[PDB]
Amino acid sequence: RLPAHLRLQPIYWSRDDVAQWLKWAENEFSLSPIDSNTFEMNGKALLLLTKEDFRYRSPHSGDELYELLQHILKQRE
Repeated sequence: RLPAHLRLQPIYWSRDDVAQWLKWAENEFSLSPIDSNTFEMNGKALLLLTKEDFRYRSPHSGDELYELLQHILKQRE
């Protein structure tokens, strides 16, 4: 249900796309707010992080954000 620029496969997201994803997720999932620059990297890099890495970058929402990314990956072939 993403901002239109994010409807691509995540491996194609820019660093700014990742930031917009965080902003969208915080509102969509009622998350504790994080710096939208928390993951200073593009989508290809984001896909190399493990769930533990996500929790380290965001203790309050990293587990959710990781599973959200997984859920998004179920969308496109």
